[PDB]
Amino acid sequence: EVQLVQSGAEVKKPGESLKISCKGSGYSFTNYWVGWVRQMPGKGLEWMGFIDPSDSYTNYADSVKGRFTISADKSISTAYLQMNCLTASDTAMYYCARELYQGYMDTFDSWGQGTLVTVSSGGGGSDIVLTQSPATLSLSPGERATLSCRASQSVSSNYLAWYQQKPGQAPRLLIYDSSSRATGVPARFSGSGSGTDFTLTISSLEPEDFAVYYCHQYSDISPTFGQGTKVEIK
Amino acid sequence: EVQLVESGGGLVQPGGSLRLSCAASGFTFRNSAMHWVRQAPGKGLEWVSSIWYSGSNTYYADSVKGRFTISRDNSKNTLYLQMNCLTAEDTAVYYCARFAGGWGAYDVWGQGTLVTVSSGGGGSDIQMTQSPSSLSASVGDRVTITARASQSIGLYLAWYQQKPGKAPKLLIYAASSLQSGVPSRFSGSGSGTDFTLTISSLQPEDFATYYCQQGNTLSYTFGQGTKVEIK
Amino acid sequence: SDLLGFKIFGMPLPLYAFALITLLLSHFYNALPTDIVGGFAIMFIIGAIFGEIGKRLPIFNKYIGGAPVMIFLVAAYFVYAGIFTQKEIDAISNVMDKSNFLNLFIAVLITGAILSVNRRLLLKSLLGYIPTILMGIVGASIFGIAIGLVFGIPVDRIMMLYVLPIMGGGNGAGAVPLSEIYHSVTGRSREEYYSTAIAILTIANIFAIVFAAVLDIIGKKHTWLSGEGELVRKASFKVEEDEKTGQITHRETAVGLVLSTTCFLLAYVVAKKILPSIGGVAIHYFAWMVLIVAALNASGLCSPEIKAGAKRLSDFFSKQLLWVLMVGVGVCYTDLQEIINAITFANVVIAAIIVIGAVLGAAIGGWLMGFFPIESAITAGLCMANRGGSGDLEVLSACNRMNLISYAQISSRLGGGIVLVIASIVFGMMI
Amino acid sequence: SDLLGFKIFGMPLPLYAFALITLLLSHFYNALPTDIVGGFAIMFIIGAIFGEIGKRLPIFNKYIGGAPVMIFLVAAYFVYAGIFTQKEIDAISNVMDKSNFLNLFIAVLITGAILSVNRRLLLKSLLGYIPTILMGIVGASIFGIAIGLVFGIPVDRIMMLYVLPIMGGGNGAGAVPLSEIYHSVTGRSREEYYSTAIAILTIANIFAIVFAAVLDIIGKKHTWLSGEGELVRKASEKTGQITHRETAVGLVLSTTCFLLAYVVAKKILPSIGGVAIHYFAWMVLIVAALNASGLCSPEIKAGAKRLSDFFSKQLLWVLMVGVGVCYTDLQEIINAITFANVVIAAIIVIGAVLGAAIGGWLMGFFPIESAITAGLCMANRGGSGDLEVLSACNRMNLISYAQISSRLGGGIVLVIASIVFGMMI
Amino acid sequence: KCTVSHEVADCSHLKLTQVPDDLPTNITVLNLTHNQLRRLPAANFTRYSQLTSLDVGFNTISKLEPELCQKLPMLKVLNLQHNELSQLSDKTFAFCTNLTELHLMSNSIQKIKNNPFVKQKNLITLDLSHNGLSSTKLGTQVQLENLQELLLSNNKIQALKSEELDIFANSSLKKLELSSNQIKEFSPGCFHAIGRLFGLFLNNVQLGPSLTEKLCLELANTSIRNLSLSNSQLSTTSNTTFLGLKWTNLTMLDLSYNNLNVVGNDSFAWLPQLEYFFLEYNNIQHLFSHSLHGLFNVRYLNLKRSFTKQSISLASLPKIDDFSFQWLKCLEHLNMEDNDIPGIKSNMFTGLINLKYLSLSNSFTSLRTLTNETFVSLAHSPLHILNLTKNKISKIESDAFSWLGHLEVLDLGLNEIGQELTGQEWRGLENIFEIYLSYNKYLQLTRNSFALVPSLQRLMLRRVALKNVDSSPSPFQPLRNLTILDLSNNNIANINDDMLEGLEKLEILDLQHNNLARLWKHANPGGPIYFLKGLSHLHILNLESNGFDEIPVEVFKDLFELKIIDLGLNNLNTLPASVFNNQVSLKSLNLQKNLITSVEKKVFGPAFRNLTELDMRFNPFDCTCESIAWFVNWINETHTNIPELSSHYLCNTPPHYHGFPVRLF
Ligand SMILES: *[C@@H]1O[C@H](CO)[C@@H](O[C@@H]2O[C@H](CO)[C@@H](O)[C@H](O)[C@H]2NC(C)=O)[C@H](O)[C@H]1NC(C)=O
Ligand SMILES: *[C@@H]1O[C@H](CO)[C@@H](O)[C@H](O)[C@H]1NC(C)=O
Ligand SMILES: *[C@@H]1O[C@H](CO)[C@@H](O)[C@H](O)[C@H]1NC(C)=O
Repeated sequence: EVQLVQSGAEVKKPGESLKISCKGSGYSFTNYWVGWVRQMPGKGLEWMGFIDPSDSYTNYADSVKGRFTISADKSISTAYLQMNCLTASDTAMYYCARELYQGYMDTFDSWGQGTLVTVSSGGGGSDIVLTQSPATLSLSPGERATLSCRASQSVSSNYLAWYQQKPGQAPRLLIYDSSSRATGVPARFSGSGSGTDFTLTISSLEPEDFAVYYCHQYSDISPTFGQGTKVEIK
Repeated sequence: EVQLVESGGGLVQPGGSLRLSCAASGFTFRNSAMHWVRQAPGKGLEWVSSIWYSGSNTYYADSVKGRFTISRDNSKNTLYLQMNCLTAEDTAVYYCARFAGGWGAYDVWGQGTLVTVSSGGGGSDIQMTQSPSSLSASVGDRVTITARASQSIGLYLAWYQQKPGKAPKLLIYAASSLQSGVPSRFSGSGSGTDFTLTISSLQPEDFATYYCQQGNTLSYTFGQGTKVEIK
Repeated sequence: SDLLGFKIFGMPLPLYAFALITLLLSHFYNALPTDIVGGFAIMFIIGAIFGEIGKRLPIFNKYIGGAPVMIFLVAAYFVYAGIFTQKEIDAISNVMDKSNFLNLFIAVLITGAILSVNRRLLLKSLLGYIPTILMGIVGASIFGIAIGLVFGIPVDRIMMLYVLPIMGGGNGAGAVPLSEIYHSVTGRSREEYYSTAIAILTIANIFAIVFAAVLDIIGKKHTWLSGEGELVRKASFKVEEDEKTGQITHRETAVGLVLSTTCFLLAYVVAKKILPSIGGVAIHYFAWMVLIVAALNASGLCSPEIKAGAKRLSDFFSKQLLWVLMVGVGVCYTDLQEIINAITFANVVIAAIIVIGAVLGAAIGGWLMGFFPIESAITAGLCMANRGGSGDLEVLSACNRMNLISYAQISSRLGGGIVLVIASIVFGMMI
Repeated sequence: SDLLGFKIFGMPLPLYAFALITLLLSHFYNALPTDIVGGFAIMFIIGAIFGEIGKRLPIFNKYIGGAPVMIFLVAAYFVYAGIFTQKEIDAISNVMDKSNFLNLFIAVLITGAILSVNRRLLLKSLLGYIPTILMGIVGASIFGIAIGLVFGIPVDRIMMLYVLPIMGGGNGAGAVPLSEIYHSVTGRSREEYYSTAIAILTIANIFAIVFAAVLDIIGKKHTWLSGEGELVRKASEKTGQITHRETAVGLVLSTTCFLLAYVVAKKILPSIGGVAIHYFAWMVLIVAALNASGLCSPEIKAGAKRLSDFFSKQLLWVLMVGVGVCYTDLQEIINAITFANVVIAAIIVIGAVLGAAIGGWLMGFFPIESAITAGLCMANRGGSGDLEVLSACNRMNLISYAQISSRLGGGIVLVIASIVFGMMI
Repeated sequence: KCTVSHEVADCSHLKLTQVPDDLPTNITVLNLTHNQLRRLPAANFTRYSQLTSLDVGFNTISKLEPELCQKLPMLKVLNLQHNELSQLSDKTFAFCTNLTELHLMSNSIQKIKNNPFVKQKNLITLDLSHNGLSSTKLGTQVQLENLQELLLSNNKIQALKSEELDIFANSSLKKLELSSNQIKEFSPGCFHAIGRLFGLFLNNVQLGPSLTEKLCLELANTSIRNLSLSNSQLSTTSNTTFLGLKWTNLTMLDLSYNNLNVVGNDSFAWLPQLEYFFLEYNNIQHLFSHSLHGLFNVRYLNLKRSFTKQSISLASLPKIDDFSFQWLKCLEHLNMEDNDIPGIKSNMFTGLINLKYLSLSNSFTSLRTLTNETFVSLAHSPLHILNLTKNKISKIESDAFSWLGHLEVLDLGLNEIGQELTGQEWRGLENIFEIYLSYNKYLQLTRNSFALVPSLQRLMLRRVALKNVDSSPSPFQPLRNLTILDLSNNNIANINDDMLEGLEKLEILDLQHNNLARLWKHANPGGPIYFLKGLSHLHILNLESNGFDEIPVEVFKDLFELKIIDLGLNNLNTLPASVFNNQVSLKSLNLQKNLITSVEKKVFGPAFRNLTELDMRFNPFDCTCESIAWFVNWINETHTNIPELSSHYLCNTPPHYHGFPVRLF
């Protein structure tokens, strides 16, 4: 005859608040503890904690503490579970269960219906993707490099740039437009290409030219770097 | 010369907030668009957010949308980035840069600061491993499942049955081998480390997945799944 | 019909309508090249519209300053209220900090100003006239500091922001270079200096005109203290001026650019490498420019035609391209709050004391060296504390004296650089 | 004269030595500001001496352009051997490319040239101009295939590697788009093509300069050929005093029109069709329309002309230094030189010259004045090539037609290439 | 196949048919179990012939050599179990008179000889079982005077005859047993004829009330002291059952597993003195008030599982009238485990005086709450130990233990208790030492909780779910002589500093499986919580499995006497330097399954001075010379015991040394 009823399922994007209510009737509700169990999709069960409605004493598992709270109100015969930072990978089925508890020889659990919470990341994409090509190029002092970069769509008005980053340092600008040069750069670097294909050549390598180079585009409101290719000596 | 120096925090818990600041000295900080750029260890660069002068327009990368706030204060030549409810996988070095439009993309860079997210380990966790991961049989067959515990738990064990769609909602043994009133033809036994569940003869309804928990510590620990009796 | 025929920047109204619709279209579609060609268009249009309003106003034009002051106020207000798109702010700052148009402008003005003075006048002036100017500056400085101690203002503030900007050449050449030197030597912000100097300069301009008439009345009441519009006494002049050719082809104007840039290069090299610090102090390269150009005039290498060549070029920059420069000055320098915060009774009375101190110093210095005192004040302390060459036709017209225009020109043009050198020295010495 | 009365750029020698000393000091101490004010001095001072030398050589004054050519070659040679320091190159680049002084120069010349023409004769002379360049293209192609057959090179390779890049607009337009079309259609490698084209076109540009220099004396020998002025055979209000203000208004117009053209060609009407319009083609039409509107007084029209002359006669030698330093890499010319390339690239241009001259004579234009404008301004390298070519033959009044022949011809050439890549293979 | 020599000879499971002959002579003990022998090689044994012990097990021998006994006269004990011989002559035992013990198990000896045992007199114990016989005859005349123990289990004797037992008249059997031997009739006077029989053991023999009463008559005026009888189907008794037994002096009895049903009044009135009495595994439904009248001298009574199982359908309700115990005036030990008594009446234990120990584990089917007078009947006896586990008690009222004055041990664990300790529930206690409360539901602690029991010495609270434990005045404060405290498994969250203050006699503490990781973390507001100070006597400390990851150095400042400390199952990685300095005498350590990577001598400086045992079995070691060198060198050069050193100690951090035994550098 004992019953447990929970609120209906729902879906929220990464957000800061959610409340699930567990309502039960058919017994005193002031003499039995209430516990919470979570089951991830196609996985085993997990325990979080329990509360005593009589005087609101609460005990938690170590993991869930600091991001969840449990409270209940006698007058309505209800218990509440609250999430303070909803996030990804927290999508799972949630249960509330009454527990007929003593030391030994009893019925340790008697469950309820269950609620579903889904945390959708939200639509994204719509971003020009950049792909480097000669990853981990290996050369000897005295020869050319000829890196490459290729884009998903047509970058408008030739908005592209190349940097280098020696280890443990901030990057440095080399070719701010598709063809121009920064002030300090020497006269061997040069880039070209337009549309969806681009290049970058080094005429004659030097001992101080060994680092990782990137590929940066800034046409729209959504900048997007590429991965880096590495230039080291055999 | 032109210099941008930034300073902030590190080693935050998986839930919390933080604030970063950077100062500019060598140029006209006002009248310049500014950007935040981060780099995870051993990874490529990634954009974060940007702001005009006067804070007129603000845009965020999709990944950090809704949890980050950017603002500036001209009179002190200072730029802030506000992070709320930080989570994991945001550990990276963070840079502040100046965007100069057509005449140079990213001319001036900072040094960078490091932020890491905490990740502790579980405490009281007596581990329990079920034995047969899956079992398929026919009507009128006798089956046997096994449960093994890390340390000795004396006579404090129980089994549950979960239908494919509904809640488990069915304990079957109060203590080791004591039925909960309703079901029949079930049996169990064992003591100390190992325990055993056996069914005399299957029935059409007894096709689900089972479970086992322990009760020797107030931090209860359920079993890692259990044999899925099928067919 | 004022609707058709009224001229804006030398253009009929319908033409300017076409010139403005282009700017509006560019603002709407957000398309703008960021370089010289993109910058000049949107500076020319805005300056042209907002200078005419300023000039054609009853009380503003004659007293406050008129066309230039309005432009750099309106542009600063546009920046403050956030009207400009980001691309326009970039396109305006680019031609002012990366292409470095400001240095070219300042160099051309300095060269054109100093290279035009006649050689004989310059040589003769080193004996009798320059010392009066120096004594005037000295006399004004002590009055300024004395009145400053009354109001509780420290010395390094009075000597650096109050007495130097007054005795310059206005904001065109004499208030921007001062700010550049102040930012270079000391190293703090430059918005503050320009913002708080422009107000005091414009305030003192008024008291100059006011005191002109008072000096005239005093010269009427008493007799020996005055001359009859004659600077020197007991002297005779027999010099016959040489004649320029009278035709100035474009070639001479082009020659004007070559000299202007070259002197800048030489000054930059010498200041950075050869003589970084003659004493404990270090000299900014603008002072070296002034000295080098003066020496070039003294040597006499330049022909009489080329001298007049650089004067025509300096009048093309200072009459037409000024309204372009003021927009950039407003965007990159002005801080609107400082101007408001700097208007008070104390700032008025201090500026009114400094001018009288200058007049007294110049008058007492003139009498030691021949000239009549009362006409050695108008041309040494009043004609010098002005908005440069704009107010010289005003001060002299306030009195009934026009024969001293040559001396007024010498004062403004040549003292425009003396104060620059003194400023470098003082900025180095004090801090 | 006298050894002290000789004038260099209108300056006496004792004064010029003063600037030479400054230049040498700046070079040796290695101190230089990297912006406009430190870039004009270098270019002025070098150009003055090397343009005064180039007008006094015995054989180099008549057959080849005296001042404008020698400076152009000498600057490139200097950058080749590394005589220039890093900072001097970095400042010349700042003056010439980043701040785009070249665009300002071109805009000023165009504005000064169009406004001064009578409104009635604009389109009548233009309607016949277009078929001339089409005739020139065929004239070039015939000689190209003939010389390729003589050398035995297959015709497809000739039309894909030699003729089209030579006839193209230039590096900015006519080098990259050809690479894109070729790679997209034939699916072969892209980077290799852009390497050979960028050398073939410069090799053709040099010969274009020299041939354009020869035509002047050729026309001098036979008077009935050259018109020395307007290229139309059939053609063969007063202004008050002009003060400074009408000179500055002419500079305001030249930078408003360019902005309008840029806005139109970037956002409003990008392409009529397969033709993509460069933002100088619009400017000519916009200024022509402005002239037809009659909005401008007769004094403004005369004022713009004087500014045009000032830019065209004093600040010319300044430009050549930058053009040589930035837009000419002698390294690739040396590395990619060979006998066959020189022969074929010297035959193609003369073929184009003959074709364009004949086509011009069919429709009554002056032959010499029509071969310079169409066929030579077509073969060279874009705007810079146009400036060098027109300066060598001392005809700067025709800058209006050169931009037409360059930009519109480039668009037509891209269309032709799009057809022919598929058609021949 | 060699035999080890340790002054004894072991030959087991060698399945060899012939005795080894290479055994050293001077040994005196041989073991020949799990082996097969055919005949006696007197020669091989004569080589030694000094053995005083000799056992052959699971060996089948058809016959025995008479000559080996003179060959080996030094033998004292012999075991013959599962031996095939079933008819032996005295001829073999002609020279075997020097034995003292002889075992003859599983021999199926159908019949005995005439005088096979007349020759020997020096043996003491002779057991014969698993044999088929029907008579007690073993010798023609009286002999074997020096035997005390005789065993005749698993045989088929039918009726006792006096003429059968006449041989042992000169001797007196200490204890005879005839279990598993179905017997029906007794000849009169048989027990008197044989002689004094102190101990008689009969088990698993069907007698019944009628035949047993006959047996009681036969035993009158006999020298018996220990009568054991079990599995005899003794359902019920009358007074006449033991009437004839009143003419002797017994001291012990046994009625286990007889399935007794009902006892009449005064049934045991014939036994004045009976020191011990077992009564278990029988089914009694009702006890009469005078059924236990007559038992004056009783010291030890057992009633484990000696009542009817409750059945609601049966409504059996095993019931005891009060005042039924008022006759046991000398009882010191009572037991009532595993019964179904409904409850405690008001006069159940009226009369007991010398009671000292009472166990009531799992005794009552329903005892929900304890009242003011629930133990009033026990006012007048010095009860020392009480046992109340497994009784599903639910709540205790105040003033419940006022009657028990001298009590000093109380066990309440393993029950169903949830309430708030007002402190008045310990009112009457005066000398209690230990209290067990583990395995219950929950308790609520207050300041005025244990103030009434300042003499306590032990307190077990294991898995109890304490509430309100962090009050400002420590609820443990009034106790001062406490030595042992346990708080394991409670999953406690927070603790105040002063919870242990004013305690100096604490010897053992235990806090495993609680959640205390947060407090010691430095980032905690208020700094680390130091709950360990002033403890100048600690010997054993346990903190296993709490989730620790950081240890402030100032925790073990006062631990001058630590001997054993455990920190396993935690998440320790890098403990700070110079933390164990004050530990003068440490003899053990435990850090298994932590996250330690590298070992340095600065932290383990004084720790490794002299250890008896160490355990660091599982860790992700970085076996590279920078730090592991000290450990590898120290291990080779030290004698501290490290079990499973070779196998479990492994490293994986150096990719090349991934899964490599760190033992070999
Ligand atoms: C046997 O023991 C019973 C145990 O109750 C005793 O019973 C009492 O004795 C009186 C004697 O007259 C009986 O009438 C009643 O059955 C009992 N009385 C009370 C007040 O309970 C008695 O010792 C024996 N039984 C009988 C029937 O005498
Ligand atoms: C006890 O009973 C035994 C029975 O044999 C008897 O010998 C003995 O004398 C009795 N003792 C007393 C003190 O009556
Ligand atoms: C004890 O047994 C006798 C018979 O020996 C009987 O007469 C008497 O009533 C019994 N006493 C009881 C049952 O109290």
